[PDB]
Amino acid sequence: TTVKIASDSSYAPFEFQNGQKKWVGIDVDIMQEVAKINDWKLEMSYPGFDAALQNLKAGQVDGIIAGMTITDERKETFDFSNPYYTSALTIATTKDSKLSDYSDLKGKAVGAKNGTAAQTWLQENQKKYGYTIKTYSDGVHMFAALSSGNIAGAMDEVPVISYAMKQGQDLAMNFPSISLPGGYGFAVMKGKNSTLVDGFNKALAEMKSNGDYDKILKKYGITATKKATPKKDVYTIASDNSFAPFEFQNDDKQFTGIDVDLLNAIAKNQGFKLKWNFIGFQAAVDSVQSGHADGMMSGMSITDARKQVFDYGSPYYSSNLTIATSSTDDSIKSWKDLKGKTLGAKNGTASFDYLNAHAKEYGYTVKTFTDATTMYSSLNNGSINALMDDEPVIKYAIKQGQKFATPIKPIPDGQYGFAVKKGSNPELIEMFNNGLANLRANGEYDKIIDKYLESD
Repeated sequence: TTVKIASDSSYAPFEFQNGQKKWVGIDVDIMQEVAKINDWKLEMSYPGFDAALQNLKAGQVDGIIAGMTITDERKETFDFSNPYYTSALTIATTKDSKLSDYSDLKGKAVGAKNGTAAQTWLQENQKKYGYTIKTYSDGVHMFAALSSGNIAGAMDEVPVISYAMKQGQDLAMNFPSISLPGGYGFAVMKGKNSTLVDGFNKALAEMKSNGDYDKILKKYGITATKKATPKKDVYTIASDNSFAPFEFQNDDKQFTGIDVDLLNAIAKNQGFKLKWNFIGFQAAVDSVQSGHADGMMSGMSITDARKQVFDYGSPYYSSNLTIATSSTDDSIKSWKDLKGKTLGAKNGTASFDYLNAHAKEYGYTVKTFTDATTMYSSLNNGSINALMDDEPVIKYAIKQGQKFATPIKPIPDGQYGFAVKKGSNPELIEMFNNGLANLRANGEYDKIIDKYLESD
């Protein structure tokens, strides 16, 4: 009635021998607590990963925990637990390196261990960035090459590097990381030993819930962050082709905006990779709905009707309607100051509808515009006294230099949200909510917003 689990023979920080020749690590500690939480007698063995798979298949072993990536190919043969760890790739450098971006590697030599994801990734992105790829047989040889200056960076797993820095090696992680899809899991033979998987999953949740998980990671130099687990290599994001300031093209004709900058920033923080398609709001809707785009970021209002077919992340922008006046007009300082004035609004908008519904109230006149430019030209030349529009459009127009002012407190009009097709791509909603939370705390969020809407 022993639970026999096999693992790799040397893989720090997941399983390895310390100064006592004692077996220790993240996998080791996690498996041992799971056993205790389940009142299991644990019998670990360390033959090595390939041998572990062979022993599992022969039934000589009950299960495996050895930094095993969960993959659909492997689900043909194994059953996995939930991911217990989500690793990532990045570039390690000596502490005194000034390189911080993958562009910096142009002309440089980069190392990776032979036969690894790090190797593959380097190849897939070599044409882009223009580096040389040196490959190595093990980490010892790779890092000796980093230390001696013969490569300028070395690509490996964040956990492996984080641990080496904890030990006291001359190493740094200045680059972004790339999450590895799938995550690591505990595995049993397919259709067998289900109660082990369920016992692993239930225990794992407790350890996440009671802080014992984070303490184990802290032990090996890893500061547990909220990170979703990617399932694909890259996710496609559709969006509108021109809705400044959220998605639009600047004069170099490259796309930019709050939506672009924020979502890219969210993904960088989570280690996901995104591909944008600025096809148009309705085109984005249909593409997500038809299963040809993974999600959309396109200044989209969150509504109950859309909730019938989309899933939304946490709200990321409070969409407001506000009045624009001439920045030299001292006569409009409140709604009550609008009596005798004519105000412009675009046809068929909420601005339009709101102005109409209060026009009799406050004694102003509403001029309908069909072209946004002719509206703003009319405020500029004084043919109208004021306009109403979405708050961020007016602020961006002001930051771009239009001589406008907003004297009156705005009108709330819903919230923008990131969307996926309902029930699709749940890890993408996760990565949006996690990343958004983090960028709100360090201030990247406000920094992106002020980039487009803060003036003087």
